[PDB]
Amino acid sequence: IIEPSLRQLAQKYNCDKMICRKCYARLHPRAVNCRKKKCGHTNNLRPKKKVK
Amino acid sequence: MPPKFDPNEIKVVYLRCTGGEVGATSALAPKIGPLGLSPKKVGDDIAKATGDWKGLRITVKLTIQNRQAQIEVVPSASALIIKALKEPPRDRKKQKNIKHSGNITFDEIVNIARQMRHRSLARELSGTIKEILGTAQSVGCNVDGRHPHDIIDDINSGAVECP
Amino acid sequence: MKTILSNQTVDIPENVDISLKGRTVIVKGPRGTLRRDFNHINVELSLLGKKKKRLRVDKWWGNRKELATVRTICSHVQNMIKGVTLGFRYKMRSVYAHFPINVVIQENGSLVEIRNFLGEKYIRRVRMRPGVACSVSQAQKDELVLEGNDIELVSNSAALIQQATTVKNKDIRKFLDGIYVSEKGTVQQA
Amino acid sequence: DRATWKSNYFLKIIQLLDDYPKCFIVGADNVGSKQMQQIRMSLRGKAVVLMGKNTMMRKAIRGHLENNPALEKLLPHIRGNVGFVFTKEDLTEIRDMLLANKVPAAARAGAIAPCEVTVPAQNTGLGPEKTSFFQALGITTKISRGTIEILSDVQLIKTGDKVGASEATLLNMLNISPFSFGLIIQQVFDNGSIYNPE
RNA sequence: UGGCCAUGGAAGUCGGAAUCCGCUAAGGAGUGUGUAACAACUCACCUGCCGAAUCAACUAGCCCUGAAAAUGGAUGGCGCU
Ligand SMILES: [Mg+2]
Ligand SMILES: [Zn+2]
Repeated sequence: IIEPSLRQLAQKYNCDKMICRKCYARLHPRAVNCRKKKCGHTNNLRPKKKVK
Repeated sequence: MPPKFDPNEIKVVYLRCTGGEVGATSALAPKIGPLGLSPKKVGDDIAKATGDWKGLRITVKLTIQNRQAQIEVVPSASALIIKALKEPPRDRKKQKNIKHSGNITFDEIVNIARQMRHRSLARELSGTIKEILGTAQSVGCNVDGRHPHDIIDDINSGAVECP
Repeated sequence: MKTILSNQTVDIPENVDISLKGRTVIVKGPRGTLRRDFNHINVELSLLGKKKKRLRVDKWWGNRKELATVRTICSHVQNMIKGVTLGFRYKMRSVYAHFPINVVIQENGSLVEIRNFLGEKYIRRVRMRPGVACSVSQAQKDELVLEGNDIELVSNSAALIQQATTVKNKDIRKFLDGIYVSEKGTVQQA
Repeated sequence: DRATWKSNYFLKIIQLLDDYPKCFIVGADNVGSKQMQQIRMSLRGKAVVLMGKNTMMRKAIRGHLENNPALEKLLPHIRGNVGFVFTKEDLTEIRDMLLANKVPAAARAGAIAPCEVTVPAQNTGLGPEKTSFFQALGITTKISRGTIEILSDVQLIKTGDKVGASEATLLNMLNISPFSFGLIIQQVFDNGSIYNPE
């Protein structure tokens, strides 16, 4: 239904992300802290939930 | 056997365990069962006849189907033959205390076990196979008044007769 | 603490002519001129060697927040030399599930019309940055090429048409649609 | 750890240098664990297989230790991915065995091509699935009674040509692996004399 | 080594007493993705490339998050870096 390398290239911008637990911010997948002042750099991070 | 059913030289051997007790469902109902002229009742009877007395414990059964019958061969596993040489009987019915008596001390049977090893483990002479088989078991692991840590490393016997 | 000196040198090749009016550097060569005003950055920019072979950047008595700027000045100088000599070419592919995204340039590459994104009727017009040329390449189905000299302008122009094609009020993990940057290279390789 | 292991590694390399005076410098490239176990089961009795590392520059100490000169040829040539094969019997027979010890080693996308790759007329062995991945490259594939059949021998990958991702995936689906050599020998050390592996 | 209780399923895999050898350069009877079970993707160690200061845990300062009230509001005000 879609080309797989272009699907992975869309995954790199839409799904391969880190999400903070405090402010729910979308972060780069190599992150150990958060950017936002509003969460105080909480560093409680999770991977973004992959689609089934 | 690709198009619908053409047995030309069917000698398919696959890996299969749990052939000592017939169990409840026997794990034979899926696709391996009805494909290959293997019935369930005669197959369970022959599997029980191969997993008959001496020994009644769960072993590995490799099966050969010559279009009408199943020949089950038991490959000699070290833990399975140690648990078979463990003192019988303990299956159920005053079980639960538990499986780990361990009063065998593997006296003169590991020589024949090393003779019946099927050239596996990428081995040198039997001085390494002794240290493999002295640590692979998990019941008593050594003689009754010894420890398997720093005693198996010094063995001055059994270097020639094992091959 | 205050570190007494942080220095870094940039060896420019012979195809590049650079000069500086204070902290205002100008880099000219084959593809054109590029200026950058490093006022309010507060470093020392010396330019040494016969025919100005290297650009040396100094920071004197700066703590960590201003020691972190010597390498970014060096990186902007590398990117400007790369844009003058080899240029910047950003390739970006149109990923769609069902509706084919129709992209058409209008003047040369300045105004870009995006149509049929998620079956919408609203056309998406994007003005590019001055100096960025947009094109539809050959031997590839749905793919845009952004050519230019300034990496800032080319990548900002890529980010504009990447953020123009976003999916609203849906699951974007399922709706993987839009024009996404796939390759970042130069115009010529040399 | 990290001291006794290094001392044991030094004792092992000096024991192999005192045991086998002839060594082969081969490639330790892309290989599997079962593949290395098959290589060891082939060279079980005679040869000894060893990994080279940065502490293989103790041949200078071996030459300093009052025994053997002319060991400085082996010192710059520890480059790449290095394996040592210590043996005693013969050079050209064990070289022919290492040549015949090639591995199928299903290919990867991005490697170089040693020879030309052809596709014989053989079906995929599957049902009526999609033929777009085979027809996008220019391969004559038809559907004759379920199986996808190739109707013309087409030379896809030439010598020195880069392997594409789609053609690599269709070669992995067709289960054809020509992009393997196994181990590549570089230098043959023979009791002080250095020969050319030709 | 489908090692071992778990049969309702553990060939690393819901879990727990166990918890080492061989090839050895190297895989802990295993960190996850995930299964009626599998299979498969994938982390200790090192080599090919850059060649000198780096890593980890605590702890004390200032600042930030935590920190939301109703008339417009107060380091006293202006303001101050
Ligand atoms: Mg919704
Ligand atoms: Zn946050």
